Amino acid sequence: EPKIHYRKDYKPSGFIINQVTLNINIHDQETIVRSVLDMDISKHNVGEDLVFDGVGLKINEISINNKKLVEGEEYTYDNEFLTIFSKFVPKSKFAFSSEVIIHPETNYALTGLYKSKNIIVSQCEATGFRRITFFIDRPDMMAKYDVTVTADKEKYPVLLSNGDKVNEFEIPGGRHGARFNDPPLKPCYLFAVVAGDLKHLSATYITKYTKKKVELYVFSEEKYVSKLQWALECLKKSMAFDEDYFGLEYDLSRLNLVAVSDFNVGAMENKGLNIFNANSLLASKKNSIDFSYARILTVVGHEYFHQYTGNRVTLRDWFQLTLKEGLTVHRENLFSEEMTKTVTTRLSHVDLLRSVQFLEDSSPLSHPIRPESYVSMENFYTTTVYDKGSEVMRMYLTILGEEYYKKGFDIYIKKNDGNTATCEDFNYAMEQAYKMKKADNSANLNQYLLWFSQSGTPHVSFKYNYDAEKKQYSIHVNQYTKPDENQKEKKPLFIPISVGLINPENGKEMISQTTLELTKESDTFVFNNIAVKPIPSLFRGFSAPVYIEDQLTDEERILLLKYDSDAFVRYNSCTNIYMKQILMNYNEFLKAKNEKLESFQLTPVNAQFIDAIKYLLEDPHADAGFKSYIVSLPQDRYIINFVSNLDTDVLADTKEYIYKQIGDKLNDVYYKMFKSLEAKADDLTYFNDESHVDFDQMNMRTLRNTLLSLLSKAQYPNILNEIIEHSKSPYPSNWLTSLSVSAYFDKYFELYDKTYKLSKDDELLLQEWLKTVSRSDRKDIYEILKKLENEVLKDSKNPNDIRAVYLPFTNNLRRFHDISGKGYKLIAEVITKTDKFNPMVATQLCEPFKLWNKLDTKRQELMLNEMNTMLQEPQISNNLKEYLLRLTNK
Ligand SMILES: O=C(CNc1cccc(F)c1)N[C@@H](C(=O)NO)c1ccc(Br)cc1
Ligand SMILES: [Mg+2]
Ligand SMILES: [Mg+2]
Ligand SMILES: [Zn+2]
Repeated sequence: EPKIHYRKDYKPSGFIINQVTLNINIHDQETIVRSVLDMDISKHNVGEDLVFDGVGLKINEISINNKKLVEGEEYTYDNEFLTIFSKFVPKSKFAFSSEVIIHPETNYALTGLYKSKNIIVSQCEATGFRRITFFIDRPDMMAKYDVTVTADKEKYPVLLSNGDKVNEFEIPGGRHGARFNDPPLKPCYLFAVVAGDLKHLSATYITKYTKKKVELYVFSEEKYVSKLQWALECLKKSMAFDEDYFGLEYDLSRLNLVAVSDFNVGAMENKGLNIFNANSLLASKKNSIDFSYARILTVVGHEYFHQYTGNRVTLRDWFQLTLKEGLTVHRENLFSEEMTKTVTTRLSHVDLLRSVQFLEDSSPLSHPIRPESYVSMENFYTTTVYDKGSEVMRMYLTILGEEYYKKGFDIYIKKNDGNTATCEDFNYAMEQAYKMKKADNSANLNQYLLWFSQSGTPHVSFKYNYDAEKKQYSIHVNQYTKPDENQKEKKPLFIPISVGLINPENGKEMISQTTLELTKESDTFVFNNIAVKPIPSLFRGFSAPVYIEDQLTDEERILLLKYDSDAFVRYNSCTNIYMKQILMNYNEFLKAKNEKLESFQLTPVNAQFIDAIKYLLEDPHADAGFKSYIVSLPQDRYIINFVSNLDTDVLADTKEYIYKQIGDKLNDVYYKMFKSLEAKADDLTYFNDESHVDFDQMNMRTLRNTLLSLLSKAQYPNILNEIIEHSKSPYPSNWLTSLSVSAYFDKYFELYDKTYKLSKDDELLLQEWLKTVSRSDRKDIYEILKKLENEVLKDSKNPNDIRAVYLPFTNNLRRFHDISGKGYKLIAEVITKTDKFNPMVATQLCEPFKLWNKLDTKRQELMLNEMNTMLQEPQISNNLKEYLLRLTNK
């Protein structure tokens, strides 16, 4: 009886918690938590027992109105629920109090109160607050918080919680306390406490409209405080963006960001006290790869934007998760697009969605962005809820345009500020803007709500007609979502299709900006006074989260790739050319294998496509990040959505052939660009200025490192010389790339030892080194992973360490999917081992298995055997069991 929670079952509690008064006393062997809950009986009360969530708590005593309750007669506790029998529950306002013991030192699951290195830190979302003290641990129980933290002063000089610090005091025996009062109501998942020997950088921010001074503090352990500078700049940028785009100011006197080494995810938006995985807050040019800079910008931005979308407007219940996470990812994405000013930012989010999230949505794990049920709330945090949620949130902007979107968002904030909300509240606010935009009080967005309830990726397909005599162009559009286990019957969605029409003679735009509103299963959109047969530029900006079936020829796609104005359609046209090639070569390789052919033919790569790649690479005005995408084949996890029973060896052979076909024609171009890009890509002018971040320059390094990888796999003449020189670059993105691309040479372990020595004295850099080794294209990768286990990883319980060692390796198409199943067995062993102390990270480590039923039948069987073996572990967590049961359709 695992307990399934159903969305439709939501009901308000029969109780109210008005005030929380906490005393958290941190000692060497245990932490004592005293809590007084000022409570009341709600209008929904029907005489029920008072049931608190409380997981793993050691009760010293519990009381109601300062009378101790007697265990067994007046309450029972089973280590997960505290039940006070209703006859002992007061009928009016009452105080519930308790003193419990918890043990952050041994809390390796990193939820509740835990110790990360020498920092005590909390993580309460989603169900962590009940691991600190008793509570009705659900986001609609809004309360005021008065929190006192005490600790050894020498070990823990910096004490932080939500709200204003109202008192600091000394305590006999070398201890000290601080009291924080946070009067605004909040759900308990936004509570946080931090204690440690933290060092900070700080700044003052003056808000745009009210001219309020906000103190900004960024904290880390002392060793890494020099890595906080970029994060502080990102925070300032985030504040300014919400002010400028949304007209939203921060409301509190202070905002703290804190980095900790042990963290299950990226960061957490606790009010006034955002807590980060160190890998998403700390960077320096000497000790971080380039990706750290966009990561810190987006994660700092993301947690900041939660202050409105999640904190001030919060959730009624956890099924609304996408209302704060999809919306905050959308706000994050707008922010990062404006901050980076590169088209690759949007392309990178599409690239993530169509690989990772599309795979999830065609898997047995498929769910709508608002699921109907759950067992483990932690399994709800998914790329579907986050990234498809973000695309659903972004479609409102595409449909409404900026002006009316901003009006609708402001309606949402004004109407729900300080309250809980549901997805309907957001859709209602957008609907008001829709009415305004359409000048039609009857217009509604009722159909739009299916984006919240309908799982699965829509497929959108096209047919075209041009009447030259009439100058009349027609686009016939069809939408189809495959039935799945959530809906037998799928319904047509409100799909906005941003379109242009390119004149194939001169590459020019043929019509103004147009967004087709597809609301039926099919429609025909006609355009008059189209002087010449156009090439349609469909779903510009990737305007809906769908499979696009453009039915264009490769000649048409090539022309869009060269000449269209829209970065996404160019990238997608290139993607589609590659996919046609991959599917064709895959089937030719497969047939040869199946028929045991002694000889056979392969269809070559389209020569005009290769010419078009060359043309774009040689265009000095073209974006270097975009160029890096066009020379890269689509992600394996994008491809697998298009192949049944995918044989990973055959796919590996297919990609190799296509990369070789192209490199045989373009390697001299790749080499020449690799060399000519050096000066601007590796410019050291601002290497010691942590405020100066140039996303274009970083994209040129991406392009250089992509080209170097291509040339190294090709064994381009004397490229090992370039690899060795590149290992001497000051930039870790370069010298770690030199390690990875040296895999094809006898110098690999020389560079392995060199880069280890460069990486070993920075915690986060070492983790980047581990990832690079893990992802190295090495025939001896299994022996290398054993070396990492024995010599570096050891028995670390740090999630960054475990993820770094194992997850990149699972993208090794040839070796992770070794037909013996040894790679599946390896990851399953790591999952089961990790599950003993950290169920959430154990489920993250399951991610390679998400495509299990898409592989060839033997690998299906191998993966299924490992997950059935994992499901049979007597000690399996609820999180892992529920995940594997759903993934294996059991
Ligand atoms: O750090 C991230 C990265 N996103 C993310 C992570 C895991 C799965 C997934 F689909 C997306 N997410 C934060 C967040 O939303 N911070 O605001 C978060 C996630 C889970 C919980 Br429990 C609390 C917080
Ligand atoms: Mg305990
Ligand atoms: Mg199923
Ligand atoms: Zn979030």
